[PDB]
Amino acid sequence: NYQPTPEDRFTFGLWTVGWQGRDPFGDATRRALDPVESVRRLAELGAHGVTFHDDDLIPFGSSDSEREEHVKRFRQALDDTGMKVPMATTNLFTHPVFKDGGFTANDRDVRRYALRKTIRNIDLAVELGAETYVAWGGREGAESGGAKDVRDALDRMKEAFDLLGEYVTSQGYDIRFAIEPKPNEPRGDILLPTVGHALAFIERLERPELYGVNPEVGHEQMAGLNFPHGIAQALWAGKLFHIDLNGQNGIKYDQDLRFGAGDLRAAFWLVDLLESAGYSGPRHFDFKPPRTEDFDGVWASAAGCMRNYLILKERAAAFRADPEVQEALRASRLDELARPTAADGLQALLDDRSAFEEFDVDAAAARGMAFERLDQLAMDHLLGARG
Amino acid sequence: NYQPTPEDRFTFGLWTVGWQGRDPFGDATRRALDPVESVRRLAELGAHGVTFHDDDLIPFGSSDSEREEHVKRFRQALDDTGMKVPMATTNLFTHPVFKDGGFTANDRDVRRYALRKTIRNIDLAVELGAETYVAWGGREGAESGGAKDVRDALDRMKEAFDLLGEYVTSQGYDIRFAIEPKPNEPRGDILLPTVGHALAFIERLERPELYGVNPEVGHEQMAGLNFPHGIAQALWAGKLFHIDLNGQNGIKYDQDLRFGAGDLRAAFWLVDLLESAGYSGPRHFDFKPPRTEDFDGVWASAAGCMRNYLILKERAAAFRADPEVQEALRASRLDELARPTAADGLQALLDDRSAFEEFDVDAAAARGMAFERLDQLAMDHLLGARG
Amino acid sequence: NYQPTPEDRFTFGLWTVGWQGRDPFGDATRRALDPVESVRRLAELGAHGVTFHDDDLIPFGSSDSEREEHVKRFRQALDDTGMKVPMATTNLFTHPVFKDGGFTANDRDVRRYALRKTIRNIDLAVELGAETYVAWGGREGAESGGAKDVRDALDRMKEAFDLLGEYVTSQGYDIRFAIEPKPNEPRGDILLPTVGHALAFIERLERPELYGVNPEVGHEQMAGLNFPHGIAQALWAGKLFHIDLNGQNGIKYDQDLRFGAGDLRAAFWLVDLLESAGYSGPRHFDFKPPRTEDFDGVWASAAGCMRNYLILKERAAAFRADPEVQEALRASRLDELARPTAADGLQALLDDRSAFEEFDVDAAAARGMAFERLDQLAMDHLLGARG
Amino acid sequence: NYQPTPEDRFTFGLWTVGWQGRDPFGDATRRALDPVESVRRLAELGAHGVTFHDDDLIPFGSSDSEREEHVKRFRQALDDTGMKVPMATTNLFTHPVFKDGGFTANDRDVRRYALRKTIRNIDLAVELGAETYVAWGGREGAESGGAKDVRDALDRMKEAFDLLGEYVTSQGYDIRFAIEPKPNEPRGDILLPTVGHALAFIERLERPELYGVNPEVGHEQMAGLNFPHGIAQALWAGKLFHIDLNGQNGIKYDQDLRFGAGDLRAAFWLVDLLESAGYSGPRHFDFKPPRTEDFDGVWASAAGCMRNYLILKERAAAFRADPEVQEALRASRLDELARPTAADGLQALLDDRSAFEEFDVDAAAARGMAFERLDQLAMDHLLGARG
Ligand SMILES: [Mg+2]
Ligand SMILES: [Mg+2]
Ligand SMILES: [Mg+2]
Ligand SMILES: [Mg+2]
Ligand SMILES: [Mn+2]
Ligand SMILES: [Mn+2]
Ligand SMILES: [Mn+2]
Ligand SMILES: [Mn+2]
Repeated sequence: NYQPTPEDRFTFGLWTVGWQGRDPFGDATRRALDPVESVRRLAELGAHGVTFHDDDLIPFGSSDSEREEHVKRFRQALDDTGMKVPMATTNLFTHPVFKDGGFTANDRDVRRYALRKTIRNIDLAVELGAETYVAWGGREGAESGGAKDVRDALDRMKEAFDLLGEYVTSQGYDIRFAIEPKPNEPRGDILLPTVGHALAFIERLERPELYGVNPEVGHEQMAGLNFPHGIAQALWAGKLFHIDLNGQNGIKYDQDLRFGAGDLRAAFWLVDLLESAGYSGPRHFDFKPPRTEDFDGVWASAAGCMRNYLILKERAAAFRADPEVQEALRASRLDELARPTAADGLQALLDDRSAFEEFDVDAAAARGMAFERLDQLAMDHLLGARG
Repeated sequence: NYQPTPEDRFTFGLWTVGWQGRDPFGDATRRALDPVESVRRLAELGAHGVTFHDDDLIPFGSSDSEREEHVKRFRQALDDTGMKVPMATTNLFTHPVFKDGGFTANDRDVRRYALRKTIRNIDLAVELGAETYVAWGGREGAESGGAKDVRDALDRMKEAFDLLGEYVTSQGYDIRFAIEPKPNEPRGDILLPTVGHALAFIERLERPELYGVNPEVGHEQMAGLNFPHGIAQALWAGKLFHIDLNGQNGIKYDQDLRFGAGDLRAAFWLVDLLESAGYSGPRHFDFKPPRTEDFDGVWASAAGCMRNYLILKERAAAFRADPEVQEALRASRLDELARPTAADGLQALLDDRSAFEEFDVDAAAARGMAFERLDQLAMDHLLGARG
Repeated sequence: NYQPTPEDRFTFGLWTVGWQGRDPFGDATRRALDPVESVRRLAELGAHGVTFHDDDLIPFGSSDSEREEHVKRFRQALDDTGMKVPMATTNLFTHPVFKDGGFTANDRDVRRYALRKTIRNIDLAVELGAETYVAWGGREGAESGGAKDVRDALDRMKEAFDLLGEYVTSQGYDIRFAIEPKPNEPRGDILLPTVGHALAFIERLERPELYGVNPEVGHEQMAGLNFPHGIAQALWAGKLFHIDLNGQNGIKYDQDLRFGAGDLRAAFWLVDLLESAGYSGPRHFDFKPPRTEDFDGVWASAAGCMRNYLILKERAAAFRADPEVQEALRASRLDELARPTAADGLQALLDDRSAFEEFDVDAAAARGMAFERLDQLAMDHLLGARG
Repeated sequence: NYQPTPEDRFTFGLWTVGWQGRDPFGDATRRALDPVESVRRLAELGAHGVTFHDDDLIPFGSSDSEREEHVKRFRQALDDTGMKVPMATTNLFTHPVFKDGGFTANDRDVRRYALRKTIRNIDLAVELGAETYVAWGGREGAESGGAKDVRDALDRMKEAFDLLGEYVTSQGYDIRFAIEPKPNEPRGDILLPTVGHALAFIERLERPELYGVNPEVGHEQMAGLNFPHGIAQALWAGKLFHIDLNGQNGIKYDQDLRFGAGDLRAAFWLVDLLESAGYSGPRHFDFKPPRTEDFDGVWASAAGCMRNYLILKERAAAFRADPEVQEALRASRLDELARPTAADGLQALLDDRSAFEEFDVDAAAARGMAFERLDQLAMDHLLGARG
């Protein structure tokens, strides 16, 4: 009873199911997929849409005439299936010209080329109906301390994004930008390494309302961070424009496992948050079917992403609806956390002797928080052991 | 030739050299230090000032009459030595009443008490001449996913800091706030876990100009992050109000080793940045002399903090002054990174055929970055092997 | 369901439910428990038995007559409840004399005292019926590289365990030793940091048959290692004498969460392994009820340890019993992994042209492993989504 | 100074300086190197010798006659330069047939092929003068818990190494095996993930004397472990047959930076240990010149490997030779750590009242270890600040 449909807003990158399995120590294990084949197979699995890098759809170096042909066959598969393109991005990391970055390469001419490559694909994305344009600065960074003056690099990064915002404003495009953070890999350290750093950077752009974040489960977990907490901060700031769902087993290389794999309880709390907060954007899977798998395994992995989301959504809803959980939340004073600390104001607080001079600190210290009972109720619901 | 003097602006917390050595598995190994003794011994070592938590100087629960006596002896040691108090902070983490937080405790009455405790110590800090008031939210967080609604918690955190800003504004105090991030410990996950998250949070406060960050070497390194990069972002934002220097060996418990220990090359690049950028604030050591040490070892550890900074400052200056390094920086195009990408503007960039239509991507891709020669010159300077 | 009974062999350390909640940054939040109370409360929850450090039972420094009194009360509570004592250990880490270690302290007189303290408690352990004596060398290690010659320290460690083995054999005691590894905390690096290092060390003892490992879920995960894989290697070597179950969220301080929390899927695969291998020793919980909790929360946390084991045991049994899973294990060739590679022998392999000269490597390379289907079946079973 | 010469025993893999720069997210940035060119360039830099995978030298799939041709050219370059081949290994990880492992692939026919591929290259290695044959099981492992029965996989791993040992003994080859551990990447978890796990596994082989370890700096650091401590345990066991030197910044993807980069103080203590223990095997660099570099940068990186070893060797020798350091080692009682704990024997220890009944634990507890003074002396020596 966990069948996905387009209403679930599940999306997949062309580069995900299309990943050929080349890793840093190994050759490809699967043939390349025709973008049109991926569109059709994903439609049959119940996906709502696809996403792409420019270079996933149009082979690097194509003439404008070849470019038009690739875009035409792709659009003809979209129209035939009803599939949507909610997000696009630029590949500024594969070609050797980007070995030191795109927007923050030390060479000025490479930075200008990176901007021209990006702008060209923004035109295409808006044409196909994308609402979000993602930037993953995978090559913006350094292996060594002297190679990059980070204040100058952030000036250049701000310059690039300001120019992109000027471009979409002057064209009158309805599209927003989302920065995808990652702490490391393929560079030793990547600029804007977490959701927090990206959120802070946006506030210094000329038009901050145009920019948000596209956090990825695995990337925050590569810094050991709590992904639901980071998503909560992004929602609190009004900046969760898109999200990348997958799996990661802790601090190591970027695994991009299927969603649900990796940290299972973190996935449960993530789904609880997105659904409770009314997140209405795409549920996008930036994952890689392991290279052990043939093409049947590729489609099983993709179907598993969607299935695990739906199972967790049902368990999260049951948790929140259970009156015993409702009572546990009161016992742990989750409702008091929603109450203003001092809506009576500063003067009243300073005059309030029960807040300090007469506060029974030891009685307050003796109150248990009852967090373990609440968390075991959450366990039981996740495991389907309520009964 | 590495003797510290007050001009080096080295400061120490009372809780650092005063750490008695109680750890999660062990009893104290050293007697408590009288604050007056620490002031005098640190003055003799060449320190510029001390910092304190309220509860380091005034034992928790003291009457206002006892409070005045503790403050009076302390001020009499400050006046006798010329020692400064550039920073103070509140202890909102030791007493059991704070077991679920201060500003974001689920219980509303604890949040009101935490604010009253903080405001009382702001008065004292301004009286003693502190320029910066630090907040380390060590207990703001959770071990389990249901225990804390993080959007509500951030509402409460914003409320607390807004009220503190209203208080200092209405009193006309010349003091600024600095948030000290930490990703975890003693809570399973701490709110505002990195420099980035804290920078982003500040931008949503009512008076953001009043607030900056107090990053700590070890804390960013507990998330595997590059501390010089994070400091560079804070400087770029204009938000580096204070800094905590110490040592950490990677991702594990918060070690608070003496500065220079832990990640030595990261310390070299940190000093290079602070000195090149003209950071003029305190060089504050938030460290703990290991509990293996007696009191001689405590003062050797503190002296070592200051010594390692001065050695690294000399090596960093020699690196930047070396004409061979100056040439290597040009060879790696660090100067081009300082140049605007497109100060000719968007229209000109779009019309510039050399930036895309006629860009020789393969010639540009063949250019080496010469980063390894530069980094070995940096190695040689750090090791004093230039000759 | 999921009610624990004594046959389930669940055990708890006195120091687990007895943890008063003091951590590196905070005071105790709970009063101390009488060991007699812990025995009776744990019996009521359905535990099989209790374990202890010498210092958990007999306050450090007690006279021989005060000692006998505390032992008397404890034994009475055991006799009244039928509760077992399957394991005991020595506290060689809390008292300041052990600040540089016990068995490997640089000071020779401390090492001799450590051995005498341990031997005294071995006698007590055998009296109470313990079959395993655990050693956690929590202070054996260093913060700095010069402080410890690790070759000499391993000589001292081997000497200590060799002397202990000579003592138990000369007494005719039925008791085996188990080393509990941990990578760090409270020392910067701890000797024998993982299951593997401990297994290697045992092979150099004079009587290796007397020694095995006591691995702990959270400790191996503090090095980012796969705990089921490590337990498999210990079982393969015949050295899994005992196990410590708890939860841990990745690489950070030692959290000691209740079992099932932390990494839930790793908990599932661990229980699958222990049950399918027929491990018949204690299921011991080395955990700390979070300091947010009162005593009701302490007992809810302990009961949750046992509940989560029983739920996971049911799910793993259902996984293995599922004919569809048995078919997927065959599709992924798990049964071929148990076939010897070359039971026909070295000469036959060298002459077998189908193993090289005529091996179709491209046809072999194209076979999918079908691991993703198998893993989604395991996911469905864990979540109770089969049926 | 710091000019390397052949007596320094520096060696390099063909695959190190030959790395073309392809990573999981990018194409090659450098052309392929002729192995004959690498031999001659490395000889000019002062290297002692080269190492190789079979597939580095002979393109995979080559006929027997094409094979002999490539070997011929290589041997000519060795004869012309005097360059040694102290070590060789098998590539069991690049070709897609090895996607589930070589020795522990689930498919039995792949395991047999893996053994034949290895045996063919052992013959070549012995011809060229290799004394050590290295095995890095980079594909032995799993991404998911059900995909591999680790007990059966360890049986298959033991079978393979037992067959290899039978082959070399039946041929009368003078060659020993060394296992290279790695915790993860490219598999989610790799079997025998650390030095300790590998040492334990060797003790269960039929001919343990034939097998040792080839530890790599970066791999142990990828588990957050102390690499000098691990090397000390391997030396203590008589199993350090070979070593891989490089640099790594903490827990993340396998960086393979040049030696000295990464964790500089750990590099210092490593060199101190190897030189003071008299390790006389190859100083092998398993590193990757960053893909930002052209071929000038490739040779600068390789030369930097050797330079940094020689600088650190000089500093550690000066540290150990310093009378003031010798006095500090005595103050910290390093000499007492080498004294047997109880050479008077078990009976004497039990009767010695000064070891327990009359031991002044409080006086012992008050002794400082003086570790911070000793470590600052080591810091001064590393930085060249003594004198
Ligand atoms: Mg992504
Ligand atoms: Mg601090
Ligand atoms: Mg334990
Ligand atoms: Mg290697
Ligand atoms: Mn990823
Ligand atoms: Mn700290
Ligand atoms: Mn633990
Ligand atoms: Mn490596």
